Order: sequence, then structure tokens, then C-alpha cells
Amino acid sequence: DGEMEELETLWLTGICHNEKNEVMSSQLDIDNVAGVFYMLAAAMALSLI
Amino acid sequence: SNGTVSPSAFLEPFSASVWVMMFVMLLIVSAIAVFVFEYFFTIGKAIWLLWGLVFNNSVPVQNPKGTTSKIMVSVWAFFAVIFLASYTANLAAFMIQEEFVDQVTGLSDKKFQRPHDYSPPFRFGTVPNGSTERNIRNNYPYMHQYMTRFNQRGVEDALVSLKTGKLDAFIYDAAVLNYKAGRDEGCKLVTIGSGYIFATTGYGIALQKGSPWKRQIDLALLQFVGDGEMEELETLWLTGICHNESSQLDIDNVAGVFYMLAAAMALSLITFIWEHLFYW
Amino acid sequence: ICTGPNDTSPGSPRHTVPQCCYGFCIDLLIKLARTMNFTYEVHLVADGKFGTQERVNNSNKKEWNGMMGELLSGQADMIVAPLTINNERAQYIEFSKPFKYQGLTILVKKEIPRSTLDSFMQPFQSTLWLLVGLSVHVVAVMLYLLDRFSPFLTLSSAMWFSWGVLLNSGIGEGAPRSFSARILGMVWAGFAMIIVASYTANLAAFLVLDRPEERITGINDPRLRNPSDKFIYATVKQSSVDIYFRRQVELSTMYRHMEKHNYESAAEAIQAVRDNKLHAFIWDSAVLEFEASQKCDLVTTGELFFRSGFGIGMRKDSPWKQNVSLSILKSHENGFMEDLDKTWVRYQECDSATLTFENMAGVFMLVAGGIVAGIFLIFIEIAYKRH
Amino acid sequence: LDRFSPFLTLSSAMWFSWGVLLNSGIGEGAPRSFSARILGMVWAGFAMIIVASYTANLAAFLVLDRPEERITGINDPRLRNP
Ligand SMILES: *[C@@H]1O[C@H](CO)[C@@H](O[C@@H]2O[C@H](CO)[C@@H](O)[C@H](O)[C@H]2NC(C)=O)[C@H](O)[C@H]1NC(C)=O
Ligand SMILES: *[C@@H]1O[C@H](CO)[C@@H](O[C@@H]2O[C@H](CO)[C@@H](O)[C@H](O)[C@H]2NC(C)=O)[C@H](O)[C@H]1NC(C)=O
Ligand SMILES: *[C@@H]1O[C@H](CO)[C@@H](O)[C@H](O)[C@H]1NC(C)=O
Ligand SMILES: *[C@@H]1O[C@H](CO)[C@@H](O)[C@H](O)[C@H]1NC(C)=O
Ligand SMILES: *[C@@H]1O[C@H](CO)[C@@H](O)[C@H](O)[C@H]1NC(C)=O
Repeated sequence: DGEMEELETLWLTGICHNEKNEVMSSQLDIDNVAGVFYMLAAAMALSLI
Repeated sequence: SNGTVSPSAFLEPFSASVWVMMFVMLLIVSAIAVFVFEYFFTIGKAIWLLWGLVFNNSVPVQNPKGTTSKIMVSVWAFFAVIFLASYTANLAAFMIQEEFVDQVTGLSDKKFQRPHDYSPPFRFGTVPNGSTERNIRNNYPYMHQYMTRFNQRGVEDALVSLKTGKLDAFIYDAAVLNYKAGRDEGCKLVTIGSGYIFATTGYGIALQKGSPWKRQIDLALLQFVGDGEMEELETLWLTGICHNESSQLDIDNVAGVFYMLAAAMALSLITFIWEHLFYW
Repeated sequence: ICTGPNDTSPGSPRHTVPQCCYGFCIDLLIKLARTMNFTYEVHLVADGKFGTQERVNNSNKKEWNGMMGELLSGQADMIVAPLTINNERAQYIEFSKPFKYQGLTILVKKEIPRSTLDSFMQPFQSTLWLLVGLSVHVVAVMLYLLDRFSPFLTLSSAMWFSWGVLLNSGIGEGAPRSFSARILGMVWAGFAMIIVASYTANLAAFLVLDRPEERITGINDPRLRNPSDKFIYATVKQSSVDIYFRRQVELSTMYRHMEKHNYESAAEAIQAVRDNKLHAFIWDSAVLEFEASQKCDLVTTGELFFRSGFGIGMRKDSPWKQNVSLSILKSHENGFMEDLDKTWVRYQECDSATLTFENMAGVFMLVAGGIVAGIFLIFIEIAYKRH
Repeated sequence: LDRFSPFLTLSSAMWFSWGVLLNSGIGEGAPRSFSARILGMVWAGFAMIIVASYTANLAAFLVLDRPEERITGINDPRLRNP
């Protein structure tokens, strides 16, 4: 009859069950740009060679 | 409406005071600053160089021969690239923003009040033998007399008439129309004023005069509304999928830019003519 | 001319002062007196509380207080006020047809956005800025380091070329000559475009979806559901909202917070909300909406719940009830309550454009700082010319 | 304007305009008239506006591309009204 879902969402429910509801706006770290930085370093090395 | 109102382009992104101030005074001050650096070559050439490097790359112009002037134009070009990036981001956000429109607002609109003084007569009516018709007749007899021509038969008949286009407005009970709009597919039908209500009345359970059940019924209804049963009953029945929730832009969206450019080369042509007469 | 207590604060002598009352309820009462002719003598209740069934210190006795304490004791004959109708109030007195339909909701102080000075450089980390600057300097020096020893570009020329290509300006018109220098310049231009494109993308990401606290989803908000020390939310003590919170069983944990913090009147609560002392105020939709219309920096966000209406009550049996109900229903039928709503509720000044001047005043401040440092730079250039 | 200047052919002007629209950087189309240069400047600003609008509209188009509208279980509104 469906009382179980109501009772578990009234008692067993939690606050951490959203899991896909944060804007999480943030900056760019060093490691994220480290890829193109390493590409640039390799370009410099090949220019020298 | 077929096409909702489009929010103004390039007005929200930058304030007009900001527009004029950072297109006039900052440029004038920077030109005076760079000309003295170059002197220690021409005011006009420096102004043209700085204006060209404001927006983006153009045909190369003679670069300043002073190191401090080069520093100045570089720190200006940093502001230039941040201006370009911000002008991209703010239009992106403004594209993200939604849009909505209402055809008419309120019942006292002149379209309702005087349907005669319009090239197309305004089509509105209601089902007779109801509270809405009696209220309209008691308040505005002329409205009732006019709507008798565009009368309706039933609720579904009115909805299909609005869908086809035979009728323009349908006055009826707020709850019934709200339910119909919520359950309607495509949400092509909407209330005026974003839920505007005029009669602000309710539904009551009729009873015989002096009936002993009046007090008990009133107490039961108050108990139910105080224990919140009305809420889940409304969610079960009165909930509508339409309420409680611009891929591309056309030429008209950017028409202001095109017209500004039109005035731009018009001013350029008149400046050319003025220079020729001045030389003459 | 309405007589009332002078001081709302408890512990003070409440002398009956003859102030003057006006507004929605007063005009409604005047209209009712015009319909059926009867002289009215308006006075304010001694205690600002609306009146709830309260267990006095004397046990085994339920007592009505406030304006209902005035009315039920015979000290009043009719009440005109934004009084919420509920079961407890309907048990002891009979209410007329409601003159304003409304419901409970939440008012919160609107969080105006704050723009810092580092808004322009916000998307990139300070460490990222330092790294890209050091990379710029080292590559710029090694351009002419490689070009100088090429039998087949100087300090200033290579430096200005580097700044121009990383800056999308073109300040340095001198160009690399050796093939390795050409490839290096092309790759550096590509890296500069990648940097600027990623920076534009990060501005786009940060600018949009910028809301630190989304909203309160009515009463079902999990943050509102769980009481906490920082989230201090309250309502007017000893009123209809208190009765509704207490009686309905599931909400009783919320009631556990209620007695912790309360305010004597709605004015104190809204002042506390304005002064950021309260995080949320629970009150009637009409009052809070009017306050939001007037107090333009406060917003009503909670979903409308507990739908009811303001009613004018009298004693258990009164000859007025049928006639006053008929007259108020007639007033609803014609264009009268709409006029009151227009002239006392509807009017407003602001209720609530992007990237204003205050948003990134940092860029104009940086340009001004460059302008005022240009004199220092030219002085340094003159001093270098001296040497 | 350049032809009637008091003191660059048609193809050169065409290539100037095309390099304004798209930032190739070919240049080599510098006009000699005052009004011609200022018009090229303002037209370059307008070309920047056009390309920025293009980028913004493309971003707006490709950030949201969900026509599927995945069913949210039994709570989906489409289930209520078949
Ligand atoms: C509103 O009431 C009038 C009055 O009864 C209805 O008019 C009747 O309509 C039926 C069906 O067309 C006729 O058989 C009767 O002779 C009509 N009576 C009169 C007095 O004209 C009318 O149909 C009702 N309208 C609605 C929508 O219910
Ligand atoms: C409520 O209003 C009704 C309608 O006017 C009043 O009933 C009339 O009262 C007058 C004077 O008492 C009589 O002359 C009429 O014959 C009555 N008409 C009817 C249809 O009853 C009634 O007195 C009013 N009651 C109150 C308490 O104001
Ligand atoms: C557009 O307007 C017509 C009437 O001109 C109407 O029939 C139609 O429903 C409207 N909407 C669409 C999507 O065509
Ligand atoms: C009411 O109180 C105020 C200040 O508390 C005082 O100025 C005023 O005189 C008082 N009213 C009367 C009638 O004394
Ligand atoms: C006004 O009051 C008088 C008595 O004071 C009463 O006779 C009359 O019915 C009332 N209503 C009127 C005059 O409309």
C-alpha cells in the first residue's frame, strides 16, 4: 500500500542524499593548468633540441 | 502569446552611466597621460592607437617609442582583454536568464472596459447561470451585455475555443481555471496578473437555515485546515504540472547593434562631407 | 480616536493614551458602521499578544488573554484585526466570513551581493598568477637568449613581443628570426590563447549560478527542519502561528526551537530580521508581503502554507453575525475590498541589470593606479637616462 | 571615401572588411581618409560585438542540450497524466 516509502522518507531519510545539488563554483588550481604547463615545457625542450 | 517579450540586449550587461564614463573620461585621461609620455608624438595618433587596442586586434598602428608609454598601453590592454572576457560572460549569463510575458493585466483594463475602440473586437465571455455571471452583471452591466454575444456553453468548450483562437479571454472561477491551466498540455493557457484574483471568495458547504449541523461542520473544517489535511489534499488534486517550474536569438534581438552601426556610418559619411566643405 | 497602552515593553505603567488609529481595519470598520448605523468606540488591547489558550500559574484553569481575553470577558463587543481563524478560536467564538485570505510564510533578510576588489583576478588562483608570471619572464628572457647566438631581437624587443602576444595587443613589433624562435613564438601564442580562453570560461562559470544560499523551501526545508545555533529562526510569541506549531504533532521538534527565541510583537521581530539578529521570521503572508514591499531589503521566500483568512469575531451569540457577514460578503462582491487592497497593500516602491560599476570597480581602480604610477615610471626612465 | 579623399582599391577594402569580421590579422588595408579610418575602427568594434555574441549564444546553446527529459521515477509529471 506504500506506507513504507513515506515512513522511510519521514524517519530514515537524510540530509546528505541530494548528492547533485551544489553549485560548487571554484577557481583553477595549479595542477589543473599543469598539463598545458608541461606541454609548454616540452615545447621549450624541443625548441632547444 | 506566440513570442514572449525579449529582455533588452546589451543594456543589462553594462550600465549606461558606466558606458559613457568608460568610453569618454577614462579614454581622455589615458590619452593625456600617454601623450606626455611620448612627448618626453601626436595626440590624435595616440588616441587612435589606444582606441584600436581597446576592443581587439586591428591593422597595426605605429607603436609608442617610449618604454613608459608601452607599459601604459600594456596595462590598458590587460583591462581590454578583461573587458572582452566580461562582455562574453555577461551575455552568456543573460542568455541563461529566462523570460516571460503577460498579454493583459487585471480586469479594469481598457481592452475589457471598452472593447469597441479596437480594430479587432475583444472576445471574452463566461458560462451563464454561475456566480461569475451574476457578479459581472451586478458590477458592470455593460460587460455582461457585451459578453452575451460571445457566450459559452461549458468549461471544455471554452478551453477548446481558446486553443483554436475563437475566444481571447475566459472569465471563470479562479480555482477551476488554475486547475485547467496546470493540467493543460503545453501550458499555452495562463492566468492574467500571475494569479490575479478579483472576487477573492471561497467555496462553502451550503446548509439549511438554522441547521444543527452548521456548528459541527464548521468545527470539523477548522480542525482539518489546522491539522494540514488541506495541504496534501490540494497536492493530490489541485497540483498542476504547468506551474511551479530561448535556445537561439533572432535578428530582432541584435537589431539595436545593427541600428547603432547604421548611425555610425551615417555619422562617418556626414563627417566626410563636413571635412570636404571645411577644406573647400 | 483610539485609546491604547503607551509602552509595549513589559514592566512599564501602561497609561491609556488616546492615539489615532487608521488603515485597512479602521476603514473596514467605518464602512461597516456606514452600512448598519452604530456608534463605535475603538480601543487597543492592553497586552500586545494576540491571545492563546494559556495555562496560568493557577492550575486547572484555561484562560483566554489578549484581545480575546478582552472580548470573552465582556470588556469588548466586536474585534476587527488581522486575526487568523483556527479550530481553537472557532470553539469559543463565532467568526464572520473572512475579509482577507492569506497564509503563513517565511520572511528573510535579503542578502545583497558583495563585490570584492579582486573580482577581476578571482577566477585564477594567486599561485596560478605567480606561476604564469614566472613562466612569462623565463620564456621572455630565453627568446633573446636563443636568438642572440644565431649566426643565421634584444632584451626590450623580446620582452615587449612576449607581453604583446600574451596580451592580445601587439606592443612588440620586433619579430623572432631563427626557426626555433619562430616555433617558440607560435607555441607561446597558442599557450596565451589557451590561458585567456580558460580564464574567460572561468569568469563565465563563476559569474553564473552565483547564489550562496538558494532559498527556504517553505517548512519542508531540511535546514529549517533541523534546528541549529547559527540558523536562528523565530515567530511572534503567543499567537496563531504558535498554536498551529504546537498542535500539529509532526512539527513539534520545530516547536522545541520556538520557546528558545520569541518576540513580543511583529515590529520587534521584523526589526531583528533587518538587523540580522534573526535568520527567518514566520508570519502571515499579507503582513510579510507588505513589509517586503515597504522594507525593500527583505524578501518573503517560503512557500505559502496553512491557508486561512482574517476574520472579525464577536461573542458566541450575537445579532450582528448574519448581517455583518452579509454586508462583508456584499463588500467583497462589489469593488470595495479591491480599493482597500490597492490603497493600503498594493502600493510599493521596489521589490526586485548585471556587472554594475560597484561590481568590478577593481578594474577602474587598477587603471587609475597605472595612471598615477605612470609619473613614477617616467621619473625612473629619466633617472635611467641620466645614468 | 578613399577614392574621393582630398589627399587602396575596392578589393583591398573588401579584404579589410573581411579581416575586420574575422581576426585573421592580415591587415594591409589601412585606409587613408579620416572618416574611412574612424569607420573602420567603429566597424571593428561592432565586429567584436558580433563575434562575442556568437560565442555567447553558442555557449548558451551547448550548455543545455537535454531533450530526453529522463523520467524521475513514479514522481514524474508525465506518469500522472498519460
Ligand atoms: C442557463 O439557464 C437557462 C435557463 O434555463 C438555460 O436555457 C435553457 O436551455 C435549454 C437547452 O438549450 C432549453 O431547453 C430551455 O428552454 C432554456 N430555458 C430558457 C428559459 O431559455 C441555459 O441553457 C443555461 N445555460 C447553461 C450553460 O447551463
Ligand atoms: C439585518 O438586515 C435585515 C435586512 O434589512 C433587517 O431586517 C429588516 O429590519 C427592519 C428593521 O428592523 C424591518 O423593518 C424589516 O422588515 C426587516 N426585513 C427583513 C426581511 O427581515 C434586520 O433587522 C437586520 N438585523 C440587524 C441585527 O441589523
Ligand atoms: C501561435 O498563434 C496561433 C494563432 O495565430 C495559435 O493558434 C497557436 O496556438 C500559437 N502557438 C503556436 C506554437 O503556434
Ligand atoms: C507616552 O510615553 C511617551 C514616552 O514614553 C511620553 O513622551 C508621553 O508623554 C506619554 N504619554 C502621555 C499621555 O503621557
Ligand atoms: C439608523 O438608526 C436609527 C435609530 O438611531 C434607526 O431607526 C435606523 O433604522 C438606522 N438606519 C438607517 C436610518 O438607515
